[PDB]
Amino acid sequence: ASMKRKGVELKDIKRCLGYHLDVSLAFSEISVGAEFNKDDCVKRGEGRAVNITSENLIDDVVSLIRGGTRKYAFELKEKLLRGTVIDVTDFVNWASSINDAPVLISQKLSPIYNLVPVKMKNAHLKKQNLERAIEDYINEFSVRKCHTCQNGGTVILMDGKCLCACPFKFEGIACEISKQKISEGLPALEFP
Amino acid sequence: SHIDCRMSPWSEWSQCDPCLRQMFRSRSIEVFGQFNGKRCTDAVGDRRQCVPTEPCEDAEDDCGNDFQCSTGRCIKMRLRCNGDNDCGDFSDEDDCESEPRPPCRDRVVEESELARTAGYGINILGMDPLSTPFDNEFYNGLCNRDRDGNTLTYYRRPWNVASLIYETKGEKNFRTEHYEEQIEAFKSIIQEKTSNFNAAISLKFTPSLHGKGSFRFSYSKNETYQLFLSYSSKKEKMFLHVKGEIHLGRFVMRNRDVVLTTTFVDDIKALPTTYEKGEYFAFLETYGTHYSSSGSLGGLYELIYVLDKASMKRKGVELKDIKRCLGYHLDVSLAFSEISVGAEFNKDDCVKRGEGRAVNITSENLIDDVVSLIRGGTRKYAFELKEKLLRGTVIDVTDFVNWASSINDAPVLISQKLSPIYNLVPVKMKNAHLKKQNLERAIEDYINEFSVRKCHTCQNGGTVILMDGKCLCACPFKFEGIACEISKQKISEGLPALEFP
Ligand SMILES: *[C@@H]1O[C@H](CO)[C@@H](O[C@@H]2O[C@H](CO)[C@@H](O)[C@H](O)[C@H]2NC(C)=O)[C@H](O)[C@H]1NC(C)=O
Ligand SMILES: *[C@@H]1O[C@H](CO)[C@@H](O[C@@H]2O[C@H](CO)[C@@H](O)[C@H](O)[C@H]2NC(C)=O)[C@H](O)[C@H]1NC(C)=O
Ligand SMILES: *[C@@H]1O[C@H](CO)[C@@H](O)[C@H](O)[C@H]1NC(C)=O
Ligand SMILES: *[C@@H]1O[C@H](CO)[C@@H](O)[C@H](O)[C@H]1NC(C)=O
Repeated sequence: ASMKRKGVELKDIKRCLGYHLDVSLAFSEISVGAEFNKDDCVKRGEGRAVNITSENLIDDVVSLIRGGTRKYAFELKEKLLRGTVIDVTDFVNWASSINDAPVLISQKLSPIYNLVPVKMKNAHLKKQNLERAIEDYINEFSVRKCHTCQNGGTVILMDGKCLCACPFKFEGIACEISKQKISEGLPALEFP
Repeated sequence: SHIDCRMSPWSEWSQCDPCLRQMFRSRSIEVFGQFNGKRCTDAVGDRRQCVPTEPCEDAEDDCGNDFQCSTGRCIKMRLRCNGDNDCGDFSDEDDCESEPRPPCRDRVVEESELARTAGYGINILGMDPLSTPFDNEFYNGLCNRDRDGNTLTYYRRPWNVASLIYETKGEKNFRTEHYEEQIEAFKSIIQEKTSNFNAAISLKFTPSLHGKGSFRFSYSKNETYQLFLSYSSKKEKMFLHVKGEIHLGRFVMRNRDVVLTTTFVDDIKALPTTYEKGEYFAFLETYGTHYSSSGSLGGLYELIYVLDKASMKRKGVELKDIKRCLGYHLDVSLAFSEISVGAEFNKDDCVKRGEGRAVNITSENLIDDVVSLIRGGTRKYAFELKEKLLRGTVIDVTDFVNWASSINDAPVLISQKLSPIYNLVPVKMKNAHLKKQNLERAIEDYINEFSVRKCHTCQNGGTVILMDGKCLCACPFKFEGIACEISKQKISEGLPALEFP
């Protein structure tokens, strides 16, 4: 983001006045003269300039990886992040490493109370009891019951701490302070 | 301010405990001291020997069920000579008349340096978690397989630990931003004035008689004024924070039906029941305030640094010039028949004025703050990552694998689910219930007794901390140190006075 604003003002005024008075009177042997001249000029000047530039930049990078042995996994991570040169053997090493140690990708889900063994002591009543328990668990505490953050900050819940992820252009906790304050300008005369 | 510690409110002597043989002279903490004055770490509590007067008939029987151990615990159903280590190395295996029947035939390696030590006593007002307040080696019956992990190896899960996962979760974030501010102002003012005057009059008379006279007068004046003013200021700010964690494993301690260690059991057995805050405050610092219901082995690292820029420029120029001049001419000539009279008077006077003023003042301010931290793994591979991360700009591929292996060798807590201690006390004990509510009141009085809430507030919004009595306040970046009194930003001083010598 960038912003540029320019304003220039110039003012000049000149005003002048001119006056001439001449009177001459003549007797037979009498002579009278008079000469009055007036001159006055006035000049005015004013100048104004405004030059204000503003620029804003925002960058966010995130990345993650998982699976395989610790040696071959992070060897791919170091060369992937701003490496720009991917190898042919490192991917085969990563494949062998993840063959040695895989991890979950996609998971189809199923409730636990359907897994309880049948024809047990009190299987059925315990089944519906654990169903009510899991319902009360999933509807008891979550982001739904916590408080909403500011500026549309996505609220998370990490073991009691009900923090909210604030957007990029905004500052941290509680999303209160903006972090973008319109530049302040004071054209006042310096005191000392 | 040399703030002293008003920290001696004394209480009355309570009744002597006959079984414990201790007295309860009580006390309380009131004032810490926010400034560099007298530090006061005086602990609350006092003990005294007392002659017991009650017969102390209350005692803990040996569970009336089965073979008593050498420390106070009991076999439930199968804690006999079956390779089940509960009390000591050979304490439970003291005498074995039957054959040493192994509990499990498969080869399962013991939990080496892993979450086996799952007990943690983190202090919400203190620091990093504590050690295990309970025994975590005891197991009840048939081995529960833990067929998971990086390599092909089988670990054991104790009966006290309800669950343990080997999920190698890992995430990290990045962020950055930019702020920009600029202002400029130009001003120019000019004035011009000119004044001129004329005055000429002549008089002559001739009707011998003759007369002649002439007056002349002039005037000159101009005053030019000039003004110039300029203003400029620029500001820039950059703030960003990043963090990453390498999760190793997660465990969830079983809440109830929990076995305890001999030392903690002995401490709970030798424990008062008349609300002895003095001994309870010691027990709290000894075994933490509340234990961990679930932890997260691994390690995290994060680096932050901050940038701030400020600039100011002010310019003012003034020029003043004035010229004024005067002119006068007088000439009179008189003529007789043979008589001649003359007169000539001339006057000239000019005046000039000059003045100049200039103002040129530049100011610039910069603020930078950088912080970073790391933990976990062996000391060799951990700080080898730290040196190359800090301003290295070239991350290796092998160093991260070395860090992964190092943190696999030695992990550390990342996320910790919390649980109060008074829920961990064993049930059906001597005075378990009353001791339970007593320790609950004790932990409540601990968490509400001394904290930043009771200390004094700092200045300029300085975040106040408490590090073992010293109630210091973290002052902002643009401000100076302790007590946040001196600003550290003083408006530049300017003196245009004439030099004395
Ligand atoms: C406002 O004034 C600044 C003065 O820095 C202008 O930036 C350029 O500055 C250089 C050197 O100072 C001059 O040689 C250029 O002529 C200036 N550019 C222009 C277009 O005059 C800036 O461009 C001006 N305008 C704004 C909106 O900031
Ligand atoms: C005030 O005066 C200083 C004088 O240093 C100005 O800085 C520049 O200085 C160099 C060498 O001294 C001159 O050649 C430049 O002409 C000066 N700049 C300008 C714009 O005249 C400074 O810029 C002046 N103004 C302020 C606000 O400090
Ligand atoms: C006198 O008159 C002339 C001509 O009008 C003018 O230019 C001048 O300013 C006047 N004043 C003087 C010479 O002081
Ligand atoms: C005003 O007088 C000053 C003094 O020398 C001169 O430099 C300037 O040119 C004069 N201005 C006008 C408009 O006559």
